[PDB]
Amino acid sequence: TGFPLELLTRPATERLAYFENYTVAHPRLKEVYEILMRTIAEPAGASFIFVYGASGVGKTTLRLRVEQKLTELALPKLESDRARVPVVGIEAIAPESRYFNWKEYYTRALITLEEPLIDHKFDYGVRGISRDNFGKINVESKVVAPALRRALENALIHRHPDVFFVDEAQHFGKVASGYKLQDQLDCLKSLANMTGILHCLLGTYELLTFRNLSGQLSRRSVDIHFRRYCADSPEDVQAFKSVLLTFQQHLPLAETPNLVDHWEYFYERTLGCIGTLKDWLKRVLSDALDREATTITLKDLQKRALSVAQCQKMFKEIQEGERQLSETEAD
Amino acid sequence: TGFPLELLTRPATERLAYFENYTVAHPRLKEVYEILMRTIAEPAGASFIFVYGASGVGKTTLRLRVEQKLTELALPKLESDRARVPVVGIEAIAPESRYFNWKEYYTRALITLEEPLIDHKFDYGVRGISRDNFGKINVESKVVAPALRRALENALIHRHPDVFFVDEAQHFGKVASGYKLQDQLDCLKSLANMTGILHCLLGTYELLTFRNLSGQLSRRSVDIHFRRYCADSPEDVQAFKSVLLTFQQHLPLAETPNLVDHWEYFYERTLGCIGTLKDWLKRVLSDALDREATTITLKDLQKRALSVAQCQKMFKEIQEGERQLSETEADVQNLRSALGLGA
DNA sequence: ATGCATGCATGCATGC
DNA sequence: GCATGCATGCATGCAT
Ligand SMILES: Nc1ncnc2c1ncn2[C@@H]1O[C@H](COP(=O)(O)OP(=O)(O)NP(=O)(O)O)[C@@H](O)[C@H]1O
Ligand SMILES: Nc1ncnc2c1ncn2[C@@H]1O[C@H](COP(=O)(O)OP(=O)(O)NP(=O)(O)O)[C@@H](O)[C@H]1O
Ligand SMILES: [Mg+2]
Ligand SMILES: [Mg+2]
Repeated sequence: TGFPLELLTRPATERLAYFENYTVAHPRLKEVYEILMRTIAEPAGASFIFVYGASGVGKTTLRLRVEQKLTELALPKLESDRARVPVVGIEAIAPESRYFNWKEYYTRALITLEEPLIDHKFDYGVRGISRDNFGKINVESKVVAPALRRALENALIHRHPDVFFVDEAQHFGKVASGYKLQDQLDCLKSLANMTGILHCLLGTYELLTFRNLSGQLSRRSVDIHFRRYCADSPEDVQAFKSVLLTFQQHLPLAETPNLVDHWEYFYERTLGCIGTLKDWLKRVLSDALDREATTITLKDLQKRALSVAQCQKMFKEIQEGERQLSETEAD
Repeated sequence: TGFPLELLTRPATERLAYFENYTVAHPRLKEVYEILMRTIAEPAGASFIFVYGASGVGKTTLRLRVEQKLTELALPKLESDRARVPVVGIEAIAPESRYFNWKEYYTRALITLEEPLIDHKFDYGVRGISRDNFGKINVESKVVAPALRRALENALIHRHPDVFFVDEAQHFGKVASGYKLQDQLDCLKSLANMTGILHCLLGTYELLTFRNLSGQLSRRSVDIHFRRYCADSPEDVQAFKSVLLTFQQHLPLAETPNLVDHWEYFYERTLGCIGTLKDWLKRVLSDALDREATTITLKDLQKRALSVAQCQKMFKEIQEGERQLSETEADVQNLRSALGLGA
């Protein structure tokens, strides 16, 4: 059906905002979203759900779509119990020091599950941790790590989120030493087990080595490979062409540019990633709107495209990750 | 058009000040400035803008120009959006320790986001961060780094600056171990992604070690090469001739000396970085004004030029930078062939 | 006036 | 041995 035609009478800002809000439900995304939703609907005794994808494949967008859907689902049940929390999600902070700071992570976890109805669980065993003089929670600096962890466990078991999201969980990987890496993921696992809360990890292929330090991790968790569209298969090429056609039909410009015929050039840079493709089209459309142009030329794509040096490194990284996603059976 | 002739009646300080304030809009600076402007106007999820080039090329001047232009643009809307700070800029501190110190960086970042009017941002952090009844937002020493970072992010998301400027970005390369370099920029990437604030990083080619730290970071970054003029192409030589003619016209003196004739020497001891040429000309003009001479001689230019060893070292660094920064259609075809059929 | 909350002063393990 | 950060120790202030 394309974009609404009346947007052409609107200023450039409105049209640009429209494009950003508009979403493409591509089939790989639908598959991954459905799988993740179904796995959320039934833990099956697995403490972790790992969603690893090539950068730009839609990971964070997927995570967001999941929170919206679960909030829509949980609002009717939230009617009854105000205290219960639907979903908690936060990005893992990359540490500036040698290793991951779990203390700051616990503080930000407590901040994330902050509830306006604080009167339900105003005391987690706190040394002045609860909010005061401001809406935001004021965690006491001198509180030791185990006490903060206990308070976080109490808050989790009180609110009981359906699933706990860690955005860009590749950061957990940073650690001071090769042998000390074994402890982080297992500590997170212990926290998940005691709380009983389903934890989900989203990140790049960097966590793949962090993923399978032993077979126990594979046994106790579920893998969701957010695969990109691969030019090797004509199926993925056709899907990519369909996505390009949808973007051509939905970008707010007077004349729809023929993006489809330049699919090879788009793949060259995007590498089958829809998010990178969407970002590139947003760049080009913003350029055109600021020029008040009428159509998109290949020069427009070239001007805001990623440098071929960037694409080379990106392709090497994703190809290495995909090859790593080939562990064989012990049979 | 030349300098205002009335300046000749003014003292030497005014004559020098006019030339110091004088600016040249040479084409490559305009191209880079336009690209940076357009990228800032649309972050498009990109987390980093890497602007790098040789020493003396115009990068800091660009940082000041974009700051002023964005402030001017946002002022009419700043008349309604009081809490906003359009552009904030800070210079990375070269650390005395073997590794960069993030604590001082965060403290100076908060200091950079300062408004004598406390009303716009009444609360900045947990404790030990509020101002001491003065405009300066002094930070208590015992405040640990993670809480400091949290306060910085809470201040940033409230002020919501369009772009965060980190000048002289090469100091981020100071680290104790090799692959810890990934983690050094990963921290800033996490800050940018959490705060939703686009970071522009400016520095020399020493920062090229950051260029492909990771595929994620490669996607998140945009490269803007501040090209210095290369004598191998007659186009750059023509542009350099135009710049030299403009400087010859605009320097205040009794007569305009023929700087154009000595373009070979100027390129020899400037490597085509117009900032160094401007600075050298300012030095020579200052010498002339101190002598109150009517004209610039080649001897004056020689008296305060750069040493041949310095020029050789600069060229040796620039050659490595450009070699790292080169791309050919053969590389594109090689990439395409790996992907599938290549055209 | 007596226990408790907090802020500053040692202190130590780390880090080198 | 200096430099660094967290932790606690001591001490004072508070307030009921
Ligand atoms: N299928 C999609 N439909 C609509 N918007 C999308 C889609 N995929 C990506 N986007 C847009 O792209 C951005 C999020 O892309 P995202 O999935 O986070 O890429 P990403 O690689 O996961 N981010 P990161 O991994 O940290 O570099 C948002 O602006 C989304 O609107
Ligand atoms: N385009 C320009 N127009 C006018 N003056 C310029 C220009 N570029 C540089 N300059 C002059 O060069 C000096 C600043 O150059 P600058 O951009 O700071 O070089 P720089 O390499 O960034 N300094 P640094 O990086 O610390 O070595 C000032 O004296 C400016 O007047
Ligand atoms: Mg993402
Ligand atoms: Mg400079």
